[PDB]
Amino acid sequence: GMTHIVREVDRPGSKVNKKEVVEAVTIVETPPMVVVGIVGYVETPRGLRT
Amino acid sequence: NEVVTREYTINIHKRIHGVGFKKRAPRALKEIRKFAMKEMGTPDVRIDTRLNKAVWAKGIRNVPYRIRVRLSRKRNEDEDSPNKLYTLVTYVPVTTFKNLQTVNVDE
Amino acid sequence: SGAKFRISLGLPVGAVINCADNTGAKNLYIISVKGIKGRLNRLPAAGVGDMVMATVKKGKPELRKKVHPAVVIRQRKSYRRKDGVFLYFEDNAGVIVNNKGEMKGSAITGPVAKECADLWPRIASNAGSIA
Amino acid sequence: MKVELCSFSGYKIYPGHGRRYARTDGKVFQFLNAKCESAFLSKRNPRQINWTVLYRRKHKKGQ
Amino acid sequence: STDYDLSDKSINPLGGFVHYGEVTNDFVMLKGCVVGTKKRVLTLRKSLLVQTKRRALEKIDLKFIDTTSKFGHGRFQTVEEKKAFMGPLKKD
RNA sequence: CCAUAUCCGCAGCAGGUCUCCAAGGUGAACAGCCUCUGGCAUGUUGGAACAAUGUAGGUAAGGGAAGUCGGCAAGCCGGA
RNA sequence: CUGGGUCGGGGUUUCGUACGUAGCAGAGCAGCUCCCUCGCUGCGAUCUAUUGAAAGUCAGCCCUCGACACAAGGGUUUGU
Ligand SMILES: [Mg+2]
Ligand SMILES: [Mg+2]
Ligand SMILES: [Mg+2]
Ligand SMILES: [Mg+2]
Ligand SMILES: [Mg+2]
Ligand SMILES: [Mg+2]
Ligand SMILES: [Mg+2]
Ligand SMILES: [Mg+2]
Ligand SMILES: [Mg+2]
Repeated sequence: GMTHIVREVDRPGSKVNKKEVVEAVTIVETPPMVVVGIVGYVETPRGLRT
Repeated sequence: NEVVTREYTINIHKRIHGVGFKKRAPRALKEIRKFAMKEMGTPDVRIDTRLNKAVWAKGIRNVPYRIRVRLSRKRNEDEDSPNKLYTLVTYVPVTTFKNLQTVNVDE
Repeated sequence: SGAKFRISLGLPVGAVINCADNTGAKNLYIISVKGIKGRLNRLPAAGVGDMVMATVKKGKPELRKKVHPAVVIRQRKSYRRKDGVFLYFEDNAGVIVNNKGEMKGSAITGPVAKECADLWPRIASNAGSIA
Repeated sequence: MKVELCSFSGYKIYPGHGRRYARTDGKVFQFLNAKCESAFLSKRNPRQINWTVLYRRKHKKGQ
Repeated sequence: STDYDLSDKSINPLGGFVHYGEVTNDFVMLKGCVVGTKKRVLTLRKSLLVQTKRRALEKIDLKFIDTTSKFGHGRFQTVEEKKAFMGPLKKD
């Protein structure tokens, strides 16, 4: 999903410095992954090869 | 167990949704016919005329939002078709749909 | 030494805003803006802070039938500040100036927007209210 | 951040929402949604509209 | 919960996220927008370039996050404030 | 029979073809909108889903003819 | 993973305070007569109390583990 956020700003030389701003975001759910397997490649004059 | 009856309530507003003003109630009756066919595994269905009147009681645009019925299996007393069972649908009048469940009637 | 922070433009060419100062003008028919290169079949819009070139339609004979510069002070089209607030001012209004940015009258009616007072200081002095 | 109160109703605002309006007499009003604006602009007194804070305090609704 | 608001609130809005569900897991928070519908699978890759612009190098510390319901015009952050404001309803 | 099926139009053709009778309500009114007496089954077929371009209808922030050979079309006013 | 469906219950949310009953609220009114004209048949828009109430809420919103049955069955092809 999506929502919005307030934060403070320390960009120097600007007209919005030392001030608050409002901006949108996206939220991304991320459980931990699991490893199962391996694969190794090799380099050849036609490209790569599994 | 194979001759049995029970009571239901149905939400029509979610089954007819997105349909135009000249097809709403007629599709209700099709949905009801689908409902039973999946509920009791029978491809033969009758409908009582009291129910039809209830649905067409406010025209064709405005169709009520919920309704209660009774289903019954039966076993072709005076019929010999390739089907051996048929279902039957009848109407129940009610003041309020609050808190109601799918009971099982016994007779 | 700052910026301007792009806003939403509301006043295309062909509009008649009202004038605020005390010179005799009542209207200001816009004819062009400053600082537009353009694209095919697009109209040169204008917003607050933007400097434009204008004519008068109701006022004194001495000013009519001539071109002047102007600066915009209020618009009715909602625009965003970086604090997350959208704003509008009930009306569309301007004032007459010279090239360098020095204003021609002496007073201003109504409130001035913050977004032009920053750029043009001389306007900011003569204003009673602000924002 | 600052929270502010609506001007037609008296509900609260958080800083991502709303619109603000500045009538050319030299005054500003906060509003929260299109519902409340149209009421304000159409010149309706909030003390009849029964979903607002002022009504609830005038008729002593609650307590 | 930022270091400032100090309310016992979660990321989840009221009424949950629309068309998705309820997040009970670790997440990340991006600036701006992305491709794709909800419930869709994304891939997150490290940058292949060098980053020297101040607009990349800077750092951030949040102050406030909005948990209004998106299934309408949300006006409350949490149920608790919703109740303390309104009062006791016919749920008595 | 006397006409969106018995007449002429190649045809059960959205065309054309002389007359009589003529209720309740609103309203100035044989205007237009709903109904009773009497008549019909939607006008040479039906079911499923709601892509593009169409035909007939509508609405649009701010500005208001800057469009175009040309305010063409649409919209405003509208009764007492 | 015993699972998913139908109904139900809660969360959120839209519009704005339901029918009925009570009222010594109520511009006035003539009938009644215990002339009482605050006693009543009552005539009566509208107002107040029950009432931030009622109604709707996935059909492409959230959560349940509450009630009901249901889910082992079918058809056609594939060889180093
Ligand atoms: Mg061109
Ligand atoms: Mg939303
Ligand atoms: Mg008609
Ligand atoms: Mg037909
Ligand atoms: Mg025909
Ligand atoms: Mg417009
Ligand atoms: Mg021209
Ligand atoms: Mg041209
Ligand atoms: Mg014309």
